[PDB]
Amino acid sequence: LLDGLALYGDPRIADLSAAYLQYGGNVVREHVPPGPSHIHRTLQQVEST
Amino acid sequence: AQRQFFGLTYNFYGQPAPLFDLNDLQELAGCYARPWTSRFSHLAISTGSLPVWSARYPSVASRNIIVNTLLGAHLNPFAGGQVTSHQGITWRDPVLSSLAPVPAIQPPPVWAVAENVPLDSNNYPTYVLNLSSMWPINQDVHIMTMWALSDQGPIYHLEVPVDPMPAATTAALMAYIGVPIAHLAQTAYRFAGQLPQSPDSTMVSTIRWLSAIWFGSLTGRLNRSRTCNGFYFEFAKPALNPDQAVLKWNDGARAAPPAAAQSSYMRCISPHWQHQIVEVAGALMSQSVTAVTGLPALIDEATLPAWSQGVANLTGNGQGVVPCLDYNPVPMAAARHLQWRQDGLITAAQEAQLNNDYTAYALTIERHLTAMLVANPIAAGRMPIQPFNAADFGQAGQTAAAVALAQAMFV
Amino acid sequence: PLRWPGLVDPNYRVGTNDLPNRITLYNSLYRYNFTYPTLDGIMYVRSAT
Amino acid sequence: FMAEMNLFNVARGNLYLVQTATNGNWSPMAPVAAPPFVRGGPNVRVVGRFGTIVPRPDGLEPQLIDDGNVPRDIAGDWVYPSDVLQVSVAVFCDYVWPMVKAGRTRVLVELGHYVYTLHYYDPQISLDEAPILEEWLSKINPAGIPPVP
Amino acid sequence: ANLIGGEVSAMVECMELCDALTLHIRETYVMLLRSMHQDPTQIVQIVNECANNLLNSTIPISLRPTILCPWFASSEDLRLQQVMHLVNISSNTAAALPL
Amino acid sequence: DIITRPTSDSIAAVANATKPAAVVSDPQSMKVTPIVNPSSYVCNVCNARFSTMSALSEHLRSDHRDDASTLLATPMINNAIRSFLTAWDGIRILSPDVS
Repeated sequence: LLDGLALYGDPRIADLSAAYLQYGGNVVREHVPPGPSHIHRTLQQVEST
Repeated sequence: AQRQFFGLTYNFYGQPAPLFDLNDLQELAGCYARPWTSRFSHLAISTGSLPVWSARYPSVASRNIIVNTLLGAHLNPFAGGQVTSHQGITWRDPVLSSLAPVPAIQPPPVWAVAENVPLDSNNYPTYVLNLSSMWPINQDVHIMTMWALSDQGPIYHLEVPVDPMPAATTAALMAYIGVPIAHLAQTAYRFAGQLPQSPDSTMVSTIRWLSAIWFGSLTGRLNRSRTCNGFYFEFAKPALNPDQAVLKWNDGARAAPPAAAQSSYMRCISPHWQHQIVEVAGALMSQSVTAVTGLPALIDEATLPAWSQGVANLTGNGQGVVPCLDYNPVPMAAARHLQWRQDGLITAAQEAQLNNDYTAYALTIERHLTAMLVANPIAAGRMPIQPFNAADFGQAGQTAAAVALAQAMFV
Repeated sequence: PLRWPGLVDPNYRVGTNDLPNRITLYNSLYRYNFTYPTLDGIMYVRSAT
Repeated sequence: FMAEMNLFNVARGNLYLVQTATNGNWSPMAPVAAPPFVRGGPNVRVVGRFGTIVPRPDGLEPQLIDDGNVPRDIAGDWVYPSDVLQVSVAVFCDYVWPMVKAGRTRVLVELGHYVYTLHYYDPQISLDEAPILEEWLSKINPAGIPPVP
Repeated sequence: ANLIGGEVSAMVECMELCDALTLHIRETYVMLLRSMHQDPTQIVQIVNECANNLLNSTIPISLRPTILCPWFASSEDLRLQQVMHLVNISSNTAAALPL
Repeated sequence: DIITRPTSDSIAAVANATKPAAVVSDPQSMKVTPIVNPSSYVCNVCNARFSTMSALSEHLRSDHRDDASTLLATPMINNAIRSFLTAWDGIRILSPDVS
């Protein structure tokens, strides 16, 4: 489900992104910011209280 | 709960008698020969998205129109205090469960034909006694009145308070994420239909907000970049599924509440509504709220047709008289697209395309209706669709004021 | 009484609460009765011509 | 051959299906009156290319999808291209055919040429042609069809 | 009583022994599910489009007030899911062959 | 019960004398087959064929029950698709897994 983030690389993630490099030096990068979560909101509420 | 209501019957368009026949009275979609709580029975079970219509019910509004005309001939108890019969047909019982041929024992007096008769529930005392079982009559009569008052499209009411949306309503609202508007209207109709409800209620306030939210999204003022309270209505491309607008919740920005309380009456000023589902859904949904809570205030007579001038408990021209705005869908769509590009959801090139698509789509609606009218002349005896003139498709109405209200409403 | 506003307060709105500061024990809520449909369908193939 | 195909048990033109209860003479292979509801006539509907049907709730009877991709009322006059029939004989046998037997609708089957077959009967005793047709329908499939009886 | 499915209501509003915090969690979970809700009527169009209009289909369904079909997912979720696939594969790229 | 004093014999004899048959064997019969086929029964929502009215009644009494049946929690939740029917040959396809 999420293992690759822990098993390989640095887990300190910020915002995932994938890209490909063209020989002409141009870089095409596609960000994938997550959509509106719901559990995160209530979790932050739980922490606050 | 509300214990009294008022109403008004339809107006004959020069014809001498109410415009329906016995077969119409025999082919209602609900229980046999009863008009109550039947305005959605023809689509309780559905498949696909195609609108449902037939040879003698050729428009989405046709069935409701027929039902309204049908009721006009049998609502005498709320005017004359007595049950009557018309063409040998009357109610089974004083509770008005359903219609049936007159029995040959104690035939009730024959109804005298008339139009636009004002209605008052207090003329029929048994209604108060049997309120728990006669409740759906309240909703349907109110709905009929809200349509009878207009020559061009059903009238309904909008309002937004100065306070933010109360928490209790938010709890109820979330049950309806991702459901299209038509389904919501069906649910709203069922709610106010079965049992009596107090005007104060979480559910009542919930639906009222829904009506406001949808209008805000209809103008494009409310969108995924500017939500009411996280809520807004999503839209599909008009070139396909032009009506499958659904409710969405989002974590984005919220519009600030208005400076003062806003409220107005609304109407569609063009015949397009007769075959466009969303207009019917929005109108019925708003009317459902007014049905349980009654009319907040009298309606302005100024822009209404002749027979609607000065109805006792309905229309007026005094001080506490809420004005009524009207609009045309096509310019409304143009405004909605303009809001989207201003808010940056789309580029101007798309906005030009969307207007072309919608105008083409609207043209088919006009072309369908105008051809359907000549197929069902009103002089035949029944009025499946409301008459109109070709120029009525081009009227802009008060559309500019309408979008101005929404901008003043959600800010 | 601070933990029971929804029970002993005449000025208690429905559904309100001061969650970030303290926890109340008696509250109003919605209980749901959702339905979970299943689909059976018929598919038609296009004619030859 | 194109002028004498009948001698090879091959017929030309379309096929009609109308409930007719005659008492006198009958001559299906040489009609005398002009056929009704020729294609393109008033209130004549042609089926959609899928031959699909749609149900309706609470009393409303089903509707059929025409070429214009619009549900239409079953009663009346209808035109079936043979191919649509070959892929939708079941729904036809279940919804349209009973209405035909009730005499509330008329169907024109479009098929340029076909093999026919005859069945003679005594005009004196009673008879009902429906079972023969119902059998003939039962043997149609997407592959092929039996000769017209 | 509201939205009576013949005998029983679709949802009720009651007050009972209940702590706000747990209630807050439960409500959000409902909001999550409803966010996944899909209108069933659109399925037939989804099928017809996915079939490149080679198939035409009908799926009748009754429309009750409370009805849940948690089948929808936004493009963002799928795009994120795709990226997640690359990450989990990263240690052994050869694992993608079975696709 | 209620008394049933038998009538006089002569009246009975006269009545019994005049009793034409109800049905006769007449070649000419203008016979007419039933409008609806009575040999098979189809489920109007899933088009499952059946041999008797009883069997069809039970099938809809099980497979097409829209009841809000249980106030207790449902033991299971099914997937979206249960089955499909191919019209062109009347073959029903079952989802490899609906549960």
